[PDB]
Amino acid sequence: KISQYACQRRTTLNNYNQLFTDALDILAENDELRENEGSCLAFMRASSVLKSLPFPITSMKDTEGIPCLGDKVKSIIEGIIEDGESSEAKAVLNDERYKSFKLFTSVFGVGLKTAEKWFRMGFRTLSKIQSDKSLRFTQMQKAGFLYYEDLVSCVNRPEAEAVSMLVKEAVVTFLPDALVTMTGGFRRGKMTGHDVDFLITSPEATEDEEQQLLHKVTDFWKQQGLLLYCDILESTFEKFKQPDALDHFQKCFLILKLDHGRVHSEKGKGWKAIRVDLVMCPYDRRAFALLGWTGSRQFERDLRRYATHERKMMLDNHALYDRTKRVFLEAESEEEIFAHLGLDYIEPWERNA
Ligand SMILES: Nc1ccn([C@H]2C[C@H](O)[C@@H](COP(=O)(O)OP(=O)(O)OP(=O)(O)O)O2)c(=O)n1
Ligand SMILES: [Zn+2]
Ligand SMILES: [Zn+2]
Ligand SMILES: [Zn+2]
Ligand SMILES: [Zn+2]
Repeated sequence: KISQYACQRRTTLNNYNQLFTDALDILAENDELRENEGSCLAFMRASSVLKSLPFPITSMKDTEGIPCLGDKVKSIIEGIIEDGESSEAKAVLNDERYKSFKLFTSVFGVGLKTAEKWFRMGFRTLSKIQSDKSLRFTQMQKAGFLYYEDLVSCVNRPEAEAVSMLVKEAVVTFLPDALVTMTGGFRRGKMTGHDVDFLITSPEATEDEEQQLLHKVTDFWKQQGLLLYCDILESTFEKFKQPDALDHFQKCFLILKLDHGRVHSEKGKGWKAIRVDLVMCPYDRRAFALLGWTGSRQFERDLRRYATHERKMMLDNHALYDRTKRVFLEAESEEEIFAHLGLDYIEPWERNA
């Protein structure tokens, strides 16, 4: 019996149902853009469960016993079985609002509000937005437009590893005992990503040393002429608060200049702009941060839902709290968090939910 929770399923990059999941992912994305959170969630859960299957769906009988497959989702599956296409997903791909929202939000610094504003002003292309003399852009959007082609090109593993070298080199200059771990999609085994994420922690650094590292590292890169964009969010983390966007570790959203000579791959300007996110956490919370920043987004949503609805526990990126025992549960590894929750350990490459 397949569980309704992604944290109780093994989801590897071996997807046998991409014909169904690509359609469900488009319908979920459109519902996100149309601010229909409920319908978005239903399509995301259905797409997630199909991604976990060890076989391709070839008839409606194959869907019997599979959870998170409502009547609307089953109608979409039935239509794809019929002629290999989703008429619903095809209509979304051709919708002018969907196309504009995908195109505008593909710019670093442009969210739902700005995309909607530009669409209602009558804009349909990035060329017409960029050349407009009345529009005002944020510093994030300026960088988003200036390095657009590099940021819309996917980051591959040789590039991610070249970025890892730069991060490690900079960090150990100021904190030589620091541990730097690549998180996100690349930690789950992905060949490509939109950015490169890292978790930084130090077993001996003080509260102030921990605070100053991201400032020292980014100033070093600014001096080297490698810092193309930088936004540092100070920590809002509270050591003794109970475990959605307001509480967080110190982090920074960057754009780094990656020289081609640093990339060791089999293969213009001689450099590429790369989106990099750095997260600094206290040493004792490193397992919770690692689990949260490894993802996938759906795996994280189901982990938190399972903890709350099944084990009356409260989980987030900073801690695990037991509401029955009225105590915070400690962990030195992800394995210990899974054991506290009563879950079999799911490897990072099996969290592609
Ligand atoms: N406020 C935030 C930001 C990020 N994350 C985590 C969970 C995600 O898996 C990942 C989200 O940022 P990304 O979209 O870069 O993660 P990926 O590396 O998985 O995305 P992609 O492969 O699409 O580049 O890190 C989080 O928990 N909370
Ligand atoms: Zn990423
Ligand atoms: Zn990121
Ligand atoms: Zn928290
Ligand atoms: Zn080489």
